[PDB]
Amino acid sequence: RFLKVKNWETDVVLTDTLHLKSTLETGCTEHICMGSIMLPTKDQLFPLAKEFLDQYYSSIKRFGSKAHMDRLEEVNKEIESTSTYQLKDTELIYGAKHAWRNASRCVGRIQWSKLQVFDARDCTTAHGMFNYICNHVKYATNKGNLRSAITIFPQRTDGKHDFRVWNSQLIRYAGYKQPDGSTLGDPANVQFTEICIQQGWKAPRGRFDVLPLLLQANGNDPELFQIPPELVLEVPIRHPKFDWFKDLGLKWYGLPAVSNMLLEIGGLEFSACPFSGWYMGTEIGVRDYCDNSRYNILEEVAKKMDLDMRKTSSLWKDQALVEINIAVLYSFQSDKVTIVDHHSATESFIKHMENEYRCRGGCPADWVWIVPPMSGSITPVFHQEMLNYRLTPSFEYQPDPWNTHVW
Amino acid sequence: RFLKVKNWETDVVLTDTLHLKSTLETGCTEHICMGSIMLPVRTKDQLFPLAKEFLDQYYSSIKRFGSKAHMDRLEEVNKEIESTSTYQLKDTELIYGAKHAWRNASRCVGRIQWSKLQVFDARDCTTAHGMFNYICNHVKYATNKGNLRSAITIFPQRTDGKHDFRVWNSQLIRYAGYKQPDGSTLGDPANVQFTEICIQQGWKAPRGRFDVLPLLLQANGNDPELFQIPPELVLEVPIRHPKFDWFKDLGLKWYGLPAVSNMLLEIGGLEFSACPFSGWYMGTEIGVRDYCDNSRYNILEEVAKKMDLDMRKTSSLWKDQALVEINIAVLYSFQSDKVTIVDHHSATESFIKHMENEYRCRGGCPADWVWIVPPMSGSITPVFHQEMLNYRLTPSFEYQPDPWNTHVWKG
Ligand code: HEM
Ligand code: HEM
Ligand SMILES: N#Cc1ccc(CCNCc2ccc3ccc(N)nc3c2)cc1
Ligand SMILES: N#Cc1ccc(CCNCc2ccc3ccc(N)nc3c2)cc1
Ligand SMILES: C[C@H](O)[C@H](O)[C@H]1CNc2nc(N)[nH]c(=O)c2N1
Ligand SMILES: C[C@H](O)[C@H](O)[C@H]1CNc2nc(N)[nH]c(=O)c2N1
Ligand SMILES: [Zn+2]
Repeated sequence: RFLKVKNWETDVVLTDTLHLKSTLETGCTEHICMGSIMLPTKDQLFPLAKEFLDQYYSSIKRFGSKAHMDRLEEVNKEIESTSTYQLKDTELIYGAKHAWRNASRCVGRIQWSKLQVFDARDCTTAHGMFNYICNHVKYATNKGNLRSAITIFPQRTDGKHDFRVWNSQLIRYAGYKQPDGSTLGDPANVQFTEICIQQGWKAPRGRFDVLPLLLQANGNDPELFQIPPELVLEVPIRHPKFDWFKDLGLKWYGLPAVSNMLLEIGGLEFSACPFSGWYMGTEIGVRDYCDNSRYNILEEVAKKMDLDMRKTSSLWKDQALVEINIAVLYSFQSDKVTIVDHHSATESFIKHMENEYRCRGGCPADWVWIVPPMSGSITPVFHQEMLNYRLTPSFEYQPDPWNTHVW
Repeated sequence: RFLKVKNWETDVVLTDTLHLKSTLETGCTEHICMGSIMLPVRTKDQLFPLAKEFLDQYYSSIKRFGSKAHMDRLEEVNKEIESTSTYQLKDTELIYGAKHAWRNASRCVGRIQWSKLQVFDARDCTTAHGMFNYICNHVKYATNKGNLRSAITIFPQRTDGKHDFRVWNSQLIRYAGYKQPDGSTLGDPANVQFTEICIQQGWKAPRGRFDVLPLLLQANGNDPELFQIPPELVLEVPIRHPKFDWFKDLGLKWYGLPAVSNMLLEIGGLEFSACPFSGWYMGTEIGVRDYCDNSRYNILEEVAKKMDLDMRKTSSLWKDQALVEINIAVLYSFQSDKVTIVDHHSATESFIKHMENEYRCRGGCPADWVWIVPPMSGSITPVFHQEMLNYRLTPSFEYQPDPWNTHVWKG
């Protein structure tokens, strides 16, 4: 019941007690581990509120205070009357930071306490949402000196008045299916790119077209908005040794801003809560650029390097993968946009784990997601045992709004 | 209860029914996943169901389930258990058992080969010298002058746990490690503890960077004895790089035959505590882990210097760059010397096919993603994108404590 985790490179052992706080379920059982599976009312509401307020008031050293009981009382009365309740600004901020803190798949969590929270609960319209989102983007981008941020739209009520951002990220490239049978642009976004077209977007049908925003307010139908291009910071990708690399025509955007997740705090659900930090290089260089069902550029790059692609054993894919990832880091650094390599990031996370075990009693971590998609065992996290479990407040996945939406 | 796994690169969806035949525990609960944890004297009471379960499986596989020979065998085993407190496996059952233990090894990427396994029955063995002889033969057969053949040699099963056969080496062939007075380590740091034991037992260490360890063999619960594998049986490969001529001067080599000797083989409730087995290497085992783990030979820096990479910033990915060339060199050297080896692309691609085949013919394939995914270039291999389900089937290979921690010394 008190669990130990070992780092096999350093022999450092940490003891986990935080997992006993855990509430939600993992998908695993005594008979079967599902560690690699991608996706495993008033009476309900009050204990959830209570649990949250308990940890909030504990966090500020007023556990068992009059203010605690008063707030508990006040929220309790409000649930009985209104069937929901509203978070104080302080509670909202604490909740959002802690959702990030609890995100077991996030390697960047050492930054968790430095998050700018934008309260957009006064928003009533998609135009309003757009304004809030442009402000988020400009603030977080900060001319390339990225600052982590979250914008929080009104909470779910009866689920027929949901605020949703239909985009998966605020900034993403379109995907079009060709008559050639192939795919131009980002294959991951073909379906959404269609829905933008079905709703009226004029696609430029290019390789790297910034998608328009599809914004849903108060359960109404979604609307299109173009992010001012001046607010979309992008980085042309060159290699510091290969002059021909610039001719590949690649670029990426500086701001990773996930917009389709569900934020849960004290039993309350925020279905529209776009957040942003900054990239780890492998996200673009390894996954975005080299995944087969994505931009899939390995072959072309390999050819330009004139590698022996006859046999897999030449490790040409591995060679190319490295150089591509060099270029990404080099380009972002050269243009002064915040980015972190997989070595620096995983090393930070180890320090963060140690901080969390020391100061909190543990840290939930999904090894399958924390270990980078390249050079796994030369990063310290590979050798680090981790315990995965679900703490609240949390970020959760939710269905895509088109499968749900009653038009 | 049906269970679906998804490949997110191909959208291929597979349905697992095999997990229903699972008994052993994962270490996981509904409240916690221990998927990345490295490591999460039996009574006749608990022994017969295990025998029956095994024999039921065996006789199904040969399509004689419920036959008179099936029934008689259960009867025979039953009586032999209640008379002698244990039972002996037929040769056929032993072979079936060994192959299925490999087939069930969720952490093994090489399982496409599971049905090709040369089983050596060493259950008539009684002494350490006898173990040495069996092991020498295993090494010669499996090596086959570079054309490696998978094999396992199986020594007598545990009885009262006081007469265990154990091979004290973690692998039949492995390099010594020597801790120096200055804190540095000469040779393989992973083997410092075992090296020290050998030396204590009388081994005269050459004290070099690549000294092949002696065998330390324990028969029938007696104190272990030292033997030297004939050098002419130990196939080694000098590591050079196809374009970098200085790479040879690093002085690296490795042995050809990966042969794990410290695991426990469970078949029908019986425990085989000495069952060394061997296949062939995936390149990354040597080029990534053995050479590049900070706690192993740790050659990244010296290699990086020789390539003249920017080693001042990690964001140059000098480590990633040097890792690739080293792994190229390992593969190149083995292929050049015609010693069997497989790259991580080939191996993982084969595993996917094996896994799909297992789902179709067997109803599932238990697999440990954390272990199956190679330690470099993870997502450019197809296994990264494959959801897997991990669970325990018997027969199986299990870990067991190191014998020096448990052994009762005779003197
Ligand atoms: C500031 C620098 C940050 C870095 C370097 C970073 C790094 C990462 C990386 C590499 C992943 C894996 C994502 C993937 O492979 O698709 C991830 C996941 C995640 N991150 Fe972070 N992150 C940062 C900031 C943030 C912030 C500000 C939040 C929220 C407030 C956050 C919440 C999450 C969540 C919930 C996941 C899980 C993603 C999922 O389940 O789909 N991260 N992070
Ligand atoms: C024929 C070529 C083979 C290849 C390429 C191969 C590949 C591998 C690799 C790369 C690992 C991971 C080991 C590590 O990283 O420490 C592994 C694990 C394992 N293999 Fe295979 N293998 C082969 C044959 C065999 C055979 C013949 C057996 C037994 C009859 C076997 C049983 C196992 C078991 C039980 C593990 C788990 C290791 C552990 O838990 O420590 N493999 N294999
Ligand atoms: N199909 C699919 C499919 C693929 C990936 C994911 C998870 C994507 N998470 C992206 C994500 C989330 C948060 C992040 C925070 C920071 C950062 N640099 N990248 C981040 C990236 C889900 C479904
Ligand atoms: N400390 C430690 C520690 C390090 C490694 C392991 C597991 C090692 N597994 C080695 C292993 C086992 C079976 C194999 C089969 C074939 C092959 N090529 N390599 C194989 C390699 C456990 C504890
Ligand atoms: C099948 C497997 O769960 C899937 O490919 C996971 C593996 N680990 C990952 N890790 C990160 N960081 N991001 C991912 O998308 C994935 N995908
Ligand atoms: C802590 C973690 O489970 C440990 O480093 C594992 C990770 N995956 C592995 N995978 C393989 N094949 N071999 C290993 O030794 C390990 N080590
Ligand atoms: Zn699990």
